[PDB]
Amino acid sequence: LPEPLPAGQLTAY
Amino acid sequence: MIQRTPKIQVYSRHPAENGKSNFLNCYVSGFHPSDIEVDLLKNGERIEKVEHSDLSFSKDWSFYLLYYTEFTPTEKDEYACRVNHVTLSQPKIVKWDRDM
Amino acid sequence: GSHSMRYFYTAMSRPGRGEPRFIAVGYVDDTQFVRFDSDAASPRTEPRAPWIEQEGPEYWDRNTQIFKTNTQTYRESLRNLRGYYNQSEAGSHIIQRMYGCDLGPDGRLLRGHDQSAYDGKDYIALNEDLSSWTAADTAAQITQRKWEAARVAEQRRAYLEGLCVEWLRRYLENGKETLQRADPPKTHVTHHPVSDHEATLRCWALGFYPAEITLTWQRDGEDQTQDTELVETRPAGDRTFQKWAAVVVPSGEEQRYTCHVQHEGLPKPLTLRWEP
Repeated sequence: LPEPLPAGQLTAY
Repeated sequence: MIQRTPKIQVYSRHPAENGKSNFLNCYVSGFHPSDIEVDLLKNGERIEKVEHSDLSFSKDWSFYLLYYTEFTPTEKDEYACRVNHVTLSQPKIVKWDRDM
Repeated sequence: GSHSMRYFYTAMSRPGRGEPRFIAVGYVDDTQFVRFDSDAASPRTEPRAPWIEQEGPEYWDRNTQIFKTNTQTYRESLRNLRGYYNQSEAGSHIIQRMYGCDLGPDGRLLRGHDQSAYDGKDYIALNEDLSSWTAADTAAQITQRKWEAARVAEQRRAYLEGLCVEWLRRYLENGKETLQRADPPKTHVTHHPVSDHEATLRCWALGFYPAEITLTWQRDGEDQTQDTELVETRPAGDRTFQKWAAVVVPSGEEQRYTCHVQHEGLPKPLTLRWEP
């Protein structure tokens, strides 16, 4: 399983 | 931008035996960026419907791909892999040598 | 033995040719088991190993959501990095991420990895502590600060110590017949004269899994590192790998050369000579 999406906003670079 | 030219190996999945079905492989690796053109050639002519692996990369970030197709080696038929990449001025042709 | 899981993300911009492509592939050791490609006619997470197919729709949809969202975020990231490097809108660029967890032979977390690159150069990496970052340059420092502010490392750590290890162990069990099976190399030594006074000895290793292997030539018991031609380990396409190592030796000295083969699958390390 890949890293799940975080609770809030997925942080861009 | 820094770019890396592909390494190319052409070889068979199984030890080559004339008249016996096998897979011809062209493994391109160590290249960057990821766009790359790879043809497998039978007697200088592009083989149709060649499959390839999903784009992945090594710990040093360079990409690698396996291109492959079923073939039945004969004594007379010549096979090769033809590769183009931004790092290459012209397509590079690597001949299949059943001992390499 | 030890095992690892890795996901490899590649996000490629292509100005004038649509939005950046995002591809993700997942591996357990040297076995790919999943792919996602934003350029697919219908982008979705697809199985690439038989032992993953048993996962239910919930799994596939979960993956697909993750990859679809990442696709969008990486497009943002590509825009951001283009800015961090004051780059023109004209050029193509690539962000790569590799991440995952390593287990020791006891199945315990050895360490996590989470590394990113831009245009093939290290960009930012999660340190082994899974808590701090190493940024390659002042551009990556912007990402570092942004990730520090968003407590991103905590997210990565939670995954790497948690779901990463838990799912890796699951895959290892489900695919134990292959994932936990080391196939030893089939080996032989070939001999080809190159001239009247020299010949090539080539030591072959075929059909081995995993790819990790050591193939060396010794002359009179001494390593011939500089004189050995060693091709990159290469996939056969049947899960197994191949490698050879070649040395050119004086004719009549062939028996002074030994090929040594180390591989997880070998009950004992091998020592081969040319057998006329």
